[PDB]
Amino acid sequence: AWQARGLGTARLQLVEFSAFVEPPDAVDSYQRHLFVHISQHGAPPLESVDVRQIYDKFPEKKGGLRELYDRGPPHAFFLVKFWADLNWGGFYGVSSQYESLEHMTLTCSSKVCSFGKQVVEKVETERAQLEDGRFVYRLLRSPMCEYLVNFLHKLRQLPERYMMNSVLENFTILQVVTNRDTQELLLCTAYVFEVSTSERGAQHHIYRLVR
Ligand SMILES: COc1ncc(NS(C)(=O)=O)cc1/C=C/C1CCC(F)(F)CC1
Repeated sequence: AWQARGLGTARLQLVEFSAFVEPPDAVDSYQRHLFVHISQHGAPPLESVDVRQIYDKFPEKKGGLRELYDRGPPHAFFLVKFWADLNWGGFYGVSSQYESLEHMTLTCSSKVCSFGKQVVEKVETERAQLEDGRFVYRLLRSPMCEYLVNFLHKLRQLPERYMMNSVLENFTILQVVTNRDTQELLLCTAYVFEVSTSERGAQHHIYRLVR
């Protein structure tokens, strides 16, 4: 009844997320490869995962999942399982878009963790743009962190897909979107990763985090 049908809340919905690479010859004939992609441009509730199970994948720390979930609100917390498409230097980019009925200034933080420990963090702020009665937040074509571009190139070298999955078992990303002015948390997404078989493109499965 009040359980989410997609990644978002009544205050802020994810519209699209993609991590991609455009090869150098895309100026001649445009193409882009999506490593991972969520599009939310009716349905039953999303499935749920108990947040305690994924606590180990994420560090106990200030700004960590356990502390954040305790501060709430619980309904803003999601877990995304990605099967990444690693079958493809070029431009490596990330694009995010959100919507709301409120006019807000968002702070979006992406925390990359390896073996639970935070390795890199990217923090951006985006002001709303009023369009057709609703407010849109566009963080498009952001350059991917060089740590992740380097990690992707090493990962694609591995000779077996199961070795890629072994490495990715210890690799997570935590995305926190907060109201810049109030500091209240609007959306928190935990990401876990596997490699898709070489024949299948990227897919995802979204869960509500409950406790
Ligand atoms: C949720 O993902 C992301 N969120 C945010 C960013 N932002 S950032 C730190 O500024 O780069 C990057 C990613 C990259 C995802 C990659 C990870 C490695 C992969 F699994 F092999 C393919 C997908």
